[PDB]
Amino acid sequence: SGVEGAAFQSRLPHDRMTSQEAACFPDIISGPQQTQKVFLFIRNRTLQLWLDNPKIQLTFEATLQQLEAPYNSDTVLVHRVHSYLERHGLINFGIYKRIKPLPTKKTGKVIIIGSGVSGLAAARQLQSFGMDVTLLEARDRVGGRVATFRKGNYVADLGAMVVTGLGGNPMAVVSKQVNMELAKIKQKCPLYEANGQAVPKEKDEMVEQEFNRLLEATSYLSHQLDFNVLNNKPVSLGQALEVVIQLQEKHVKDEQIEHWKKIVKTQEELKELLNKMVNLKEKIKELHQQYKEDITAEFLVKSKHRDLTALCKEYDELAETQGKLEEKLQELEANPPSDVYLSSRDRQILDWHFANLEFANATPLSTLSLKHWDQDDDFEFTGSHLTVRNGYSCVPVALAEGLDIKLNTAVRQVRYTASGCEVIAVNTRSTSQTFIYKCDAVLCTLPLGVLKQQPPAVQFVPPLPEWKTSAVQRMGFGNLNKVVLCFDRVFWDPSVNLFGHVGSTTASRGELFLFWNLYKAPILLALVAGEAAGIMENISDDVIVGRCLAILKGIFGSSAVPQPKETVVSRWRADPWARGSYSYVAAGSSGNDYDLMAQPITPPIPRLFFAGEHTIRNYPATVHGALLSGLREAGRIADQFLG
Ligand SMILES: Cc1cc2c(cc1C)N(C(=O)CCc1ccccc1)c1c([nH]c(=O)[nH]c1=O)N2C[C@H](O)[C@H](O)[C@H](O)COP(=O)(O)OP(=O)(O)OC[C@H]1O[C@@H](n2cnc3c(N)ncnc32)[C@H](O)[C@@H]1O
Repeated sequence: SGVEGAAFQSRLPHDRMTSQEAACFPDIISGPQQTQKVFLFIRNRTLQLWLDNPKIQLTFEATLQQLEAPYNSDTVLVHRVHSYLERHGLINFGIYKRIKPLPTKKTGKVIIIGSGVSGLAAARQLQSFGMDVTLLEARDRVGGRVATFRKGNYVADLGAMVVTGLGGNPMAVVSKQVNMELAKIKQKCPLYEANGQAVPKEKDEMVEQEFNRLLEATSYLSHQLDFNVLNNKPVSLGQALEVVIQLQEKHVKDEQIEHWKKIVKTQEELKELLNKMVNLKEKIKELHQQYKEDITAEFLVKSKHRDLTALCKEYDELAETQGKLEEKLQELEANPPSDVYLSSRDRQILDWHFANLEFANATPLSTLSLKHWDQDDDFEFTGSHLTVRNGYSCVPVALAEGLDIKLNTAVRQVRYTASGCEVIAVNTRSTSQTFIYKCDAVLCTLPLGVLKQQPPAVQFVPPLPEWKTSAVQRMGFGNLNKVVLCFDRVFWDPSVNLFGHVGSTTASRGELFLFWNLYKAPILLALVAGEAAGIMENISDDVIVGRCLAILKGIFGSSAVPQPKETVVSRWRADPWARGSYSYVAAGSSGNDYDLMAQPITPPIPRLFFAGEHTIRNYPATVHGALLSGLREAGRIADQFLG
């Protein structure tokens, strides 16, 4: 299944047309189904040709010459399919050698705001389409939220660092194009408690099992019993989790109650039984006395005998139905149900798993939409997640090649009229001098964090619509930070990619809870997630680093941990060019807000466009999502201005 694989790698069903293809090829969709079969084959085959060699441009001509008969005879259809694929960035995207050098005459002018992955991806596309494009970037470097620290042989990512599975991932293509080294993340992640001692394999698995069950329960509660609203307020994942925990505690307490009652019932039956036995002893004494007096005794002794014995066919008979209780009793007082749902130490380990979830969503669980937080799960790529051994920055740096990028240029105003656009920016090195760039269209890749800024960092004239600002307000924008510790010696286990630090309290569960071992040099990356992320930004590097070494010394022993030669600490929330790490579906929002974020603003025809991780519903908060949003917008714009 080569062509079938190509469709999959392109996130398309290999045996049916998509709604997009239906719209652009209505004559094929509403026509002979045999022609559709031909369409899909041409499409899947063209993708395969591109994917088999993503370093060279795939021309219409080369596609035609490589298609087998009878396909290579339907010249017009092939061109229609090749043009569509190229326009929408499914082929000839990223970085590749052009065999068809760009035309000197550039049509249309578009200003891209932001030189991150989405802006860069869109820039390259628009340029290859022959448009005049200039990127305005506030920072003194490209990449935005993909940021790599490089000094000597030290390499460490302060922004994105993980690639999520290559099957269907556009980054699989870009990876090949820029020669970026990826390493699969080894699963083993040992956990250490606050005292530094390792958590036994048993408990680790037990608690992780509960975590999974707890999450599965919130999903049931949400997508079955429709428990998504309470007191007119939307329910958060954090909220639901604490409720499911309470129920577990209730159940445990109920089984404890029932058990104690079995004990008390058995204890009462015994006491009462012992009491009638004591009276039967007193009744037997009444006989082992009296019984022995006269001459008719040959009949009086017989009588007193078959009488005193019958009272033993009664007594030791009770001692029998007594041993069946002392047995039942001791059996119960030896097999008590769980005393608690989670021991104090168990709850701390569970909180480590919640912190891990707060890391992934870049936000405290109490802010996540119970119903939509995993809204995009159905789009995950297949395969092991990987890490970028040589620094993720190699991607935006390569994507910037040949582009007209203006660094240290912060945009402050965006004007858009029915007949043109004006973008006003200022030199960040001398806020005195401003710049005024005229253009036909503006592509805004500003982070959701900057769009939410109050007072606004950049002004829109006219101001953005209410349906856009409302969506910007509902959507969540998280935070996550890292501390880079550069040593001259490796004191950790080189075979382990990650290990966790279990915090003491629920509130600080995200503080330096996870350490990563990913590079050539002796470097460790520690994460600060959830509530701890924003708070820790208020601590100086020295103090935060010291707390790290304290954790590390507790695990590997002091004297084993030398002072770091180099350290880097990120503060994404305080970073004015980001104001956070990435978006998350907030309680009260939904995946639709991502679609609303993608919508262009048009007074008589589309003028203001949007790209970025926050504008792509099926791939939010990721580098590939940023990439795809950029490819998407370049297509929408070329369609408007080039036809
Ligand atoms: C901050 C951050 C972000 C990410 C991560 C860690 C951290 C600390 N990584 C993770 O820990 C996540 C892992 C993860 C695994 C699986 C799924 C999801 C996540 C991570 C991860 N994503 C991922 O796939 N794998 C990852 O490993 N992210 C998120 C991505 O970095 C992010 O979604 C993506 O880079 C967004 O790119 P965009 O182009 O949408 O935004 P940005 O790069 O910020 O570009 C905007 C530009 O605008 C510029 N700018 C601003 N204001 C102005 C102005 N006024 N004028 C002119 N220019 C301006 C600003 O400086 C930027 O250069």
